[PDB]
Amino acid sequence: TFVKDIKPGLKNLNLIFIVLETGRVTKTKDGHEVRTCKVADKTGSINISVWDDVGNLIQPGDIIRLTKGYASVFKGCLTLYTGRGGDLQKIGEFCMVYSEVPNFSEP
Amino acid sequence: RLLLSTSLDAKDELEERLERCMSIVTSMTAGVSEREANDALNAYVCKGLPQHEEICLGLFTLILTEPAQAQKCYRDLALVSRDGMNIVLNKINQILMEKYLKLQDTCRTQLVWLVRELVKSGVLGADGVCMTFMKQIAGGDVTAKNIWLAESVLDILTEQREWVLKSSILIAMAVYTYLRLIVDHHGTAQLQALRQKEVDFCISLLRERFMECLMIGRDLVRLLQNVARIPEFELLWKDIIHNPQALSPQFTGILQLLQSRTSRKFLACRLTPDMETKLLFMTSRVRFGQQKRYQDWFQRQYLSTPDSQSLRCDLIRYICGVVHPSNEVLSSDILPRWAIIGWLLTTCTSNVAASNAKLALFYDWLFFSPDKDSIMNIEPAILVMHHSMKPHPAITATLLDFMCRIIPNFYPPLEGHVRQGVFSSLNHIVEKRVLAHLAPLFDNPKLDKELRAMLREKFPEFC
Amino acid sequence: QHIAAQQKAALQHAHAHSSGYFITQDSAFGNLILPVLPR
Amino acid sequence: SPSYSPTSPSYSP
Repeated sequence: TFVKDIKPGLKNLNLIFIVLETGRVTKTKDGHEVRTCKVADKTGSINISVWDDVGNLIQPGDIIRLTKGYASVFKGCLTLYTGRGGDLQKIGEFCMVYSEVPNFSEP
Repeated sequence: RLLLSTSLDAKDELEERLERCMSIVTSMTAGVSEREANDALNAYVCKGLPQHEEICLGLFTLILTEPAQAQKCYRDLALVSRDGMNIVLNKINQILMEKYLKLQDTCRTQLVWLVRELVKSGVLGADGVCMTFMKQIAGGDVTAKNIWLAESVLDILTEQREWVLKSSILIAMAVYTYLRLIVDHHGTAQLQALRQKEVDFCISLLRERFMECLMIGRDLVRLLQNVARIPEFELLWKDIIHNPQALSPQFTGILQLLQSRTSRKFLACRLTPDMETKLLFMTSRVRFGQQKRYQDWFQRQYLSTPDSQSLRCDLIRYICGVVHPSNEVLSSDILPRWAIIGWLLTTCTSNVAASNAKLALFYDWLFFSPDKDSIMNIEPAILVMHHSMKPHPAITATLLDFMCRIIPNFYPPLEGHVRQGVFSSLNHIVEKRVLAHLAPLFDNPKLDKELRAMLREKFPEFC
Repeated sequence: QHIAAQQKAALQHAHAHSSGYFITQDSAFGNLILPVLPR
Repeated sequence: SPSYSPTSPSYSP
């Protein structure tokens, strides 16, 4: 189970990721705040789309797994998406070890 | 629902067990009169053991649900419990120390009412419930609801002081915890009256149960020194000086207390389970280097209050006294404790906080005993001195100066014991060579002249 | 003589903050506060 | 359980 293998068109996803970082307020379109957050591990790093509702009450460390997802791209940066059948579900908390060195968001 | 949460919160299997308990206890009652209800309830209980446990947990949750239903279901539980609900009390302890972070206020009040009922009725094992509920009080915090809960449990304990008297260890636990609360609490007239009540109760316990207070440990004196301005403690100390046998005939004097040891229960009990579990996870899973994120999170979330400075000293005492890792894990490349001690020390942003933390560190050093004590109380210290020589000389110099100057200042009638403990610790470092040679550190070139001079003067053996 | 004013301010701060018996004793490196047991 | 023979009925609660 690696972060690297989040591809478009995948089914029956059971992947595990940890939101160690916090999303930052930013403007998109006019009226909507589609926040974005990035996480990293020993395998790789990937961005996670954060909606306003989740982004207001989010605190770091939560563990969530998606099913029937479909990968998306946002201005050349890969971004996970949920909807039209997809659904999220929290599992646990704090039982992880991270590695922030392999992050691909650097210049 | 019962516990506050949202959609994103994980589906708690314990809470689902509670929901199934709600289903069976309510649907079986069906709003019929209590007679046939308890008849059928006893039948279902006596069918088997797991259903008996399920009925008991359903009654327990109903006690946390609604007042009239709490009364009726507590009646039914006392009527139908087979084993006296001891394992039910065990599950009460687990649910308490695990789910207290999410417990609703009305459920909290009804659980306090249940605790008072159990204590008044004298149900066996209530001491465990009392001491685990006591453990959840967070030190160095001023939240109104937590203070109200502390006052309520204090009222419960005061009305049932005889139940404390028949519970020997609970006397020591309660008096130590209330002393910690006393040094924590001050500021308002209501807190002043609360202070008066707590100090009166603690003085009464200490006089009436001096022999039982003997096994608390040296940290009792540590609590005493911060609350010595009150004339009651001064009077008690003078009475001890004039005739220690007067307050207890078997209590020969302060020699036994000084030579004694502090048990891990007192140091451990002031912390909530979450912090202790986080520290265990850090010392068991986190490798050297990642410690910054977790500790910064804990600091910003909690350790950001005026009283957090003394809470740092409390955490230092908890790490020193309770955390005793194995040598096998020591040999591995797991996160050394020197980094933990360094982070704890560098966060003291005031001179008084640093003084308190250093006194906490040196408290065990006063009366070292190799046979009954582990080297874990001084290995982080020597590791900090060896590792902080190059990057952070200031911390090393400050700690060395404080530990050199505390020797005559602490107590000249007992300064010989301080020197004896320091010599024992040095001999313990020599016999178990954590470092190849102690010679370079004693006469380090970048340390000041007077420190090395007095180190040579006091201990010619290590020269 | 700023040392006298600094010592007076230190005594004021110690009396305002220390809720227990304390001794203010000068040290060569500049340390002034060191808690000990009651007399 | 010395008061009950091993070949006696077991009282399952």
